[PDB]
Amino acid sequence: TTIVGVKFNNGVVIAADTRSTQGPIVADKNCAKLHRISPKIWCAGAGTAADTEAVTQLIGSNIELHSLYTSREPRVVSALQMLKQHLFKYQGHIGAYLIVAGVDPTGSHLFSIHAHGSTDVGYYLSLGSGSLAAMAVLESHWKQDLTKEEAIKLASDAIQAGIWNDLGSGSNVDVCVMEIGKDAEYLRNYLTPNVREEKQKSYKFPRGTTAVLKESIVNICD
Amino acid sequence: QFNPYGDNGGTILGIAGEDFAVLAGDTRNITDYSINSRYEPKVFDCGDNIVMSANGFAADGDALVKRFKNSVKWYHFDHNDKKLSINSAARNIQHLLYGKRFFPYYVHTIIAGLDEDGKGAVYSFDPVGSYEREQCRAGGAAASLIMPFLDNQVNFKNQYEPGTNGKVKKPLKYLSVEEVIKLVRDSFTSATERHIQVGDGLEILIVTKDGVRKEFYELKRD
Amino acid sequence: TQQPIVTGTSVISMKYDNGVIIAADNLGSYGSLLRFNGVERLIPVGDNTVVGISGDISDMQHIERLLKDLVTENAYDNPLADAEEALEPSYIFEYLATVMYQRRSKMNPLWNAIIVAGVQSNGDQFLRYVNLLGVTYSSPTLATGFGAHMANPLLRKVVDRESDIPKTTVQVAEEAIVNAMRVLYYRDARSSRNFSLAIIDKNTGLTFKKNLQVENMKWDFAKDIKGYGTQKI
Amino acid sequence: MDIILGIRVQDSVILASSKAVTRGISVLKDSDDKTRQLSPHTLMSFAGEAGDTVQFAEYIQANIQLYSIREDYELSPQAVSSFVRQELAKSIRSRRPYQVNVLIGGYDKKKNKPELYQIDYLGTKVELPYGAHGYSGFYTFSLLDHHYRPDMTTEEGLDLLKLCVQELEKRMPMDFKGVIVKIVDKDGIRQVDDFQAQ
Amino acid sequence: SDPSSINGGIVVAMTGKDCVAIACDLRLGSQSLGVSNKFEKIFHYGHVFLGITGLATDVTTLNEMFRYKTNLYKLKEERAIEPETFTQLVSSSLYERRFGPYFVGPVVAGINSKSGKPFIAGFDLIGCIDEAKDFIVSGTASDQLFGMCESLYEPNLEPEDLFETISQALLNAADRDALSGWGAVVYIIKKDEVVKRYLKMRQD
Amino acid sequence: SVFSPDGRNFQVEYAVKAVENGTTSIGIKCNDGVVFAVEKLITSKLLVPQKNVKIQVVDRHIGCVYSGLIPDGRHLVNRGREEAASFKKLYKTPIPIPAFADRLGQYVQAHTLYNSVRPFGVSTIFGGVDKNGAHLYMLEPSGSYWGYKGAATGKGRQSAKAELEKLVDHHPEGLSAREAVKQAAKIIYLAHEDNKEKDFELEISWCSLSETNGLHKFVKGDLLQEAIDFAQKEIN
Amino acid sequence: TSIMAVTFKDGVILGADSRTTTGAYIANRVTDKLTRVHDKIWCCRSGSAADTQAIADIVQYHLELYTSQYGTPSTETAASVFKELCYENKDNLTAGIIVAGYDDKNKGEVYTIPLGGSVHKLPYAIAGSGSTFIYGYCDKNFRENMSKEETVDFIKHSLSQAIKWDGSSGGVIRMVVLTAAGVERLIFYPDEYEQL
Amino acid sequence: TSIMAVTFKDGVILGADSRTTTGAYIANRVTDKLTRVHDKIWCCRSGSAADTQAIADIVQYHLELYTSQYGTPSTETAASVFKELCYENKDNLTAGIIVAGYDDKNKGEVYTIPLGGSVHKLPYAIAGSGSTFIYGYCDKNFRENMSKEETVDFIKHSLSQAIKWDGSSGGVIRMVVLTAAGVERLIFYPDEYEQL
Amino acid sequence: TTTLAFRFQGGIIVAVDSRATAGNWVASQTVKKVIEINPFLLGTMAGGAADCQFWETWLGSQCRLHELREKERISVAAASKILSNLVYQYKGAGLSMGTMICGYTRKEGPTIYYVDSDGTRLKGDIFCVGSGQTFAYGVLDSNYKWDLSVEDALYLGKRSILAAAHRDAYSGGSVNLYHVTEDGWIYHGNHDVGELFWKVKEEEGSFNNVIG
Ligand SMILES: Cc1ccc(CNC(=O)[C@H](CCc2ccccc2)NC(=O)[C@H](Cc2nc(C(C)(C)C)no2)NC(=O)c2cc(C)on2)cc1
Ligand SMILES: [Mg+2]
Ligand SMILES: [Mg+2]
Repeated sequence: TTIVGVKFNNGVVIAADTRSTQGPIVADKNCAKLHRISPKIWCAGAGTAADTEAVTQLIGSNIELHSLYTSREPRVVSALQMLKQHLFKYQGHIGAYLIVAGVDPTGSHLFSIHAHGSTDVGYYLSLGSGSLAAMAVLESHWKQDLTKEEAIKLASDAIQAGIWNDLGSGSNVDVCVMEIGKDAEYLRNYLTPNVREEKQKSYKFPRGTTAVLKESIVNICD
Repeated sequence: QFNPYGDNGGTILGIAGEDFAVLAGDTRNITDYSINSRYEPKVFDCGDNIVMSANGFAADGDALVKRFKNSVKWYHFDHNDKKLSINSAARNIQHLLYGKRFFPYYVHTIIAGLDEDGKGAVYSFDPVGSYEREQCRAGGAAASLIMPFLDNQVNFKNQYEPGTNGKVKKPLKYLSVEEVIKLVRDSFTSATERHIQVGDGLEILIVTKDGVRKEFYELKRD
Repeated sequence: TQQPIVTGTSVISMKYDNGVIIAADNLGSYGSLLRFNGVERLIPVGDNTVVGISGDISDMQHIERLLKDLVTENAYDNPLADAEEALEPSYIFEYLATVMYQRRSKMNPLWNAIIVAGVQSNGDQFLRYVNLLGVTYSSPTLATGFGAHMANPLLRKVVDRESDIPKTTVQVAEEAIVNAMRVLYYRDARSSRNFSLAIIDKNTGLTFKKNLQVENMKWDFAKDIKGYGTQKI
Repeated sequence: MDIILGIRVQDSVILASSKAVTRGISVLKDSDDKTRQLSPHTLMSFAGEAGDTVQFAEYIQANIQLYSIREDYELSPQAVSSFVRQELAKSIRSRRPYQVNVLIGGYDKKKNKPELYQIDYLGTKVELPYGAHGYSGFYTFSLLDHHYRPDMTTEEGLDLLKLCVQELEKRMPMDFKGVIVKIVDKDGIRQVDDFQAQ
Repeated sequence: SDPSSINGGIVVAMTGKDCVAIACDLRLGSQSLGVSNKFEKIFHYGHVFLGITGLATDVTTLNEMFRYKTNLYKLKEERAIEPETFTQLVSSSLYERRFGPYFVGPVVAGINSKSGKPFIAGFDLIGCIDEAKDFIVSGTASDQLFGMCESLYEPNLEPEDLFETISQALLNAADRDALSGWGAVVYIIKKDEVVKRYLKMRQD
Repeated sequence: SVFSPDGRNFQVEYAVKAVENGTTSIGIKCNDGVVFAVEKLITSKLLVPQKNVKIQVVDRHIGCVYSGLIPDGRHLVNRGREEAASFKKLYKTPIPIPAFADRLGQYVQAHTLYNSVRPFGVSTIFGGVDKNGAHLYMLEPSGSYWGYKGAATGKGRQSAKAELEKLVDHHPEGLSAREAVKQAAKIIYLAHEDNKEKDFELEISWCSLSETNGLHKFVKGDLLQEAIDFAQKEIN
Repeated sequence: TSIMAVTFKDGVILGADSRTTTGAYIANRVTDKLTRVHDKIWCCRSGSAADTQAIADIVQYHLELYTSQYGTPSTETAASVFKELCYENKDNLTAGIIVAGYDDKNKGEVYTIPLGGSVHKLPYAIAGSGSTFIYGYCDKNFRENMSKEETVDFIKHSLSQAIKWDGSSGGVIRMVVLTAAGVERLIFYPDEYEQL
Repeated sequence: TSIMAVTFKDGVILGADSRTTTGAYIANRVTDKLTRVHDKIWCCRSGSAADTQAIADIVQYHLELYTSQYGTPSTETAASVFKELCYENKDNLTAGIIVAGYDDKNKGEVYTIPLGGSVHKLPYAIAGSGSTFIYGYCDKNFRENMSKEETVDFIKHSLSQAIKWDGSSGGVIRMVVLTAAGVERLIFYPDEYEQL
Repeated sequence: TTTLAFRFQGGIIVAVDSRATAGNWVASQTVKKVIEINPFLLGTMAGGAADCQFWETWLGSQCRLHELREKERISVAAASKILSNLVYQYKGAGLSMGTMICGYTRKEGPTIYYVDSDGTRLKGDIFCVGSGQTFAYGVLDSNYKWDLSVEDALYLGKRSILAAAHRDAYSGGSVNLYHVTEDGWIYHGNHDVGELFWKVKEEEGSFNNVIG
């Protein structure tokens, strides 16, 4: 997994690769790692995948109820505080590592959260096994006052460093752009540079190839 | 890791006569190779003509004696000032110890008094409540040095009438209090010569129908 | 179940004809780092009791709080709080002993060794020890830590048994204690030059001395010592 | 390892269970019944950890008898075995699991089929023509794979077991002191109390 | 002795043109000892199919739990649970036992009765959803299953062809695993009809 | 938990009657402390003099005296003491007097909220010196409290209040602790006018920055006699 | 981590580096270890980032509740709240906190709460892995009643030595000035302090 | 143990404290830690006393032999013999040695041989448990080409700080001055250096 | 410890040793390992001295309570099952006991149950329990006939304990003998091994492994 976040002058962008693994095996060649906490607060996770998922949904749920109760747009610092308090309570056993990013009525926000419940704020961040390959690109290219286009390019390049150079990462690049102006735009499979090449042969079997012992029709209804 | 137990040495001895009992102990209290005190008593009058010692881990010993003294006090309250008989005390001490079967008092406990018939009585308990009435008993660091002497000199074991060839055991007799004190003082001078945790002083408590009398003797301070 | 972190070293004490002396250095070690140098480990309770404490300093500070409000509590609805119903050394000790033993029995010790030094209102000297296991004992002299191994032998040369106590004057006893504190500074790697000493006298009451120093030290012989065996220069 | 065997023939179910109780270096008993009647047409056999074994069987027995008396009706073998399975599957995740393996042999009167259920301490249930728990299975499964026929009579089933026991006496390390044999058919439960020297 | 290995077994599910397939082996073992030849690992709750590998006691328990929940779902919602929604029920049910999980690898297969589109999904033992549309594998021969599938599979297969592919994938993976085999059943699933075939395979 | 139709709480109102029925007690603020005083009815010649102490200390710096049901008063002080301990434990510093007032406030007030609890039948006069001055407070059975220059409660409250009002008007510059002690003795003597079927013992306590270092102490011996004498003087 | 707090003539200054590491990897090079728990009460954090952040959040809350009810808290009171949390939960915390606050009555104050949960009031204090390398330097150079610019220099010099020798320390030097005049943030960069 | 060696204008000085401990017990308060392996080649030892004495004894043997055959060995040669012994037996040695010497050609030289058995040529070197506290002070106060009296001052000050903070260090400060003039033994008692 | 109980023609024989140890330390030679529960019920003790003494003394309390509740002596089956159920509650906490509950009732006749801290409960004719059990079994099993005269069964039990006292380091002291009939238990005395060995050797001509 490679996840990055990059703040630009009018907002924040998050990107992630689309490979999920089970030890050395690739389970899903195009999973979605970018989660929604609320319409304009988005999340990217690494570590235990069920943990990042569940924790994202629990806090997304509570954030919605909070939003309705207060008649206000949800704030990123609220997702942050709720996430870190939950994670801390569990002393690291919920192995969720997240880059949380969003826009709210106070502006644009970028944080990271570790499984034990510690948070950090930054202009650019990365997590997951591709973390170091991505950081190397970010430390080489990040500058202050990036435009929207530049931030997407930078975030996408950093995910690429992960795809190519980290074995835990591969396939495609998902992006989400959150600007202070409009709606959050989710660019699923923003890049697809890893298309499986055409197979050398079809492995379609002639019918009757498999031997059958018995056969019956199965009933659904009642 | 915290070890809740310690070992403060010491050595206790109980002998029962026809119409008296003695419970003796040394006054030395130790930790590893240090002397904490040369005079810290560990044989106590508990009221109702019962003396008690709980040798081993002194913290546990003190808690137990405290609890038994209290048990005697409430016996008086709950049961119209009735005298607590030695067998009844013994059974009560079993329950005190067994209440801590899964976090025991590390003590060898001995009690002495007179039974309902006015006979000398000695009972002894293992760390978890197992008990038995006996004629005599040594406890603590040097019990293994002393018990065999008492078997020999108090119960006349392995002794035979000269000239019977080994066919007729020396008959078992009751000892006088003078005779018993001679044995106690000798047991303790022996134990002091050979066990590093025994020394400094010997405090003997004697129980008769006239109450509880106390004697003290200097022991070797090395 | 825990481990001491910031620590204090030995506390030493003995009783003389009219009272009791207790002393402890002003250091709080952090393993081998001699970290904090302004630490009072003698705690006066009223003016007839000093509680000397070694071991974990966080736990020492908790015991302080416990003693202070033990004095508060004793004053509640107590018109004789500064007279016949004043706190006694024996009361203060029995309270601490109880706490210590309950804490070890819950497998959560106060990581300390404590000496309670004072004078009872009937005039009797009080000197008693309790520690993290709830083990208690009394003796004409008492000392914790390295004090147990080095100070006790020195102080017992002044008071060997009970009968030596009427023969021992405050001057003699304060001398023995101040000397043992020098020895402890010579051989205890966790000791400090600065210490505090308190006397509880049945006539004079509580004298509390701060900022004492180990003085008159022998080091001059050092210069002649070279090498570790064969070396001559 | 105690021996717990079950064979389902055409009209009945037969259970054979080892008679030995061994603690340490001693055989304490050579005539143990490792069986509890659950209802007039349902029988359970058990092996495993020392005390757990009887405490569980008798708790299962109490529950089934209760149900019978409450409903004036006998539960089916399929139902009883589901009760037992769920009980074990609960136990496996509790503070101290029951370490007991069972065979449930019953005759379903509604269906008129005999039934054999094998359940281990984890709560793994399966219906089988023949079954076993412990090491003994390592010999009997293959033996029965060869000699068993689905339409055997009760007298034929008893000859199949005789092979099984004789094989276990040739090759098992420990003296299990022979087996008690019991049959569950349409007429209920009876004991072939003469299997040893026969 | 690792719970996911005590009993053995495999499940695979594939999507084709207007159809889905779900297949499993029949082995129930206790380590080396083969114990049962008839232990099916695929269940259905309406038109929705669930395959479960792993500790066989948890397999049974989960079936009995999803039958319970989908029965109560049906009574309150007055319609049968759908594949997408069942998936979410599976996922959150497993995550509920986060610190004492069921040792299982469940697989969901079925066709949406309203949109008509084929649906498959898998999960790890704490309910993380694997959302592949091509194929999903699970059990002690997963590695082997992954290799068979990635090689054999192609999109838009016809029911009759899909049968062949999923069967070959399962059979050949089963035979390179010590703990799987002993029989196999394949369900071919269309919006209107479901055929269940038992396969002839090596009995070793 | 019952409002009467006029918006009052009739159970609190009856509690007040019980207070009005009690011995009279007062507090006077001075320029660097507070003095407290109470009337102790001598039921019998058999009462041991100086031995049935009504005034109670909270922590080391807070005085409490009350009129009404004496057990109700003691319950309140016990709670005040825990509330003091709890504050010191957490925040180190001893509890400021306004803070201690709200602690009793809320607790007393809580006993007016539920139908299964009765309100307290005492009014309590309490105070002391904290980090920024002396503070005097009186708390009624409803949980209502305010700060006071002078305060009185009990059977002779009206006559005592009038005397207090006179002092406030004739000492805008402030009174001294030493003086307030004598004045409190006078006021209790004047207040005994409305309860004179029994003989009485006087009890006074004070907390002064310069006379006690800001700790609560009882007035005994020499100073207590000087106060009795001064009060005996302005009645003959 | 290298953290310090120094009392001086006009108040107190808190200083820290900006490096957080997991193992040998610098997870964050621009961390802010200077933590506001009240207007003029700040702290420095060392040990577990999770434990120290959780703790500072609870104390911030406790002091906000305090203010509403009792007015502004003293620095001692703030230290006491840290101690209660750190001592009462010592089996499960790895927290080393330095508390420093300005007050009108008591002026500048510094409290240190090391691992056990004990409290120490000090003229200045140092902590974090990087502090071992500056004990000698700091003890030789600290004087009471220094001027503002002198204390900035003392912290600047001390921390640059700590940064130079500790791998866990590094980055920029952040300071927070706490006096009657208000609250001031100072930052110092490698090019500035490496020269010293 | 606190030990150091400093090169200056005229030669090199070696300094050490005199404390040896087993646990918290001071086995020896007046140890001589400065060890001669040739007229004007000396070393400071840290780590296992057994290991470093046995090593020193072997090096002195090799340099006596060297001198009979080939004349006076350079400080570099001394250092190499130490390294050889320390590197080749790294599995059964806990030895930290500082080598210091003076000849007429290369003047004053210092080599440090830490736990691995690597060699490092340095203008000055510190070692021992107490050295950790003076890294910042030393880096800040060292200059090249210092006079004799200035160098004795630097070592005296440094080792007092190290002694102040490290409980394993203490006692007297010993020094050895190595120049063309010859060899000078120095001692400084606690009453002098504490007052600094 | 060695304890045994066997059923026969004339009732039940119960015999036990009287030694307590801690490691290799012989703690006592005069311990009572049989508990008299009522005139028709006996319990024997092997394993942890406290565990056995405590819970069997308790067993007596629970049996007396049954008498008052149901106006009837408790059955051996139900007395054993109280002990057995209690001990099962504690399984895993490390209790150590192996015991026999022996007695007569009109409904059951003479009965023996073996109960241990694993929760095992067995009805049977012959049990030996303790570190010395195998030594006892060997003598007992090879001389046991159902038809033994009371006199001979008494001796057999006694002799089997002697056997185990001799060979087992953790057995010895004396033998305590009981006989249980319809009329209840009868105590057949204490027998010091010190004396008994020599007497038996000379009179039986056995123990030829032994010098002198
Ligand atoms: C009434 C009665 C007495 C004696 C027996 C025979 N058992 C025994 O003699 C057993 C054998 C060892 C054992 C085996 C299995 C589990 C635990 C212990 N011994 C026992 O229980 C001893 C008795 C004893 N201990 C001691 C001293 C004071 C430790 C020297 N003196 O006598 N206590 C223990 O082993 C014991 C140890 C602790 C801790 O708590 N109890 C049976 C029945
Ligand atoms: Mg095979
Ligand atoms: Mg030192």
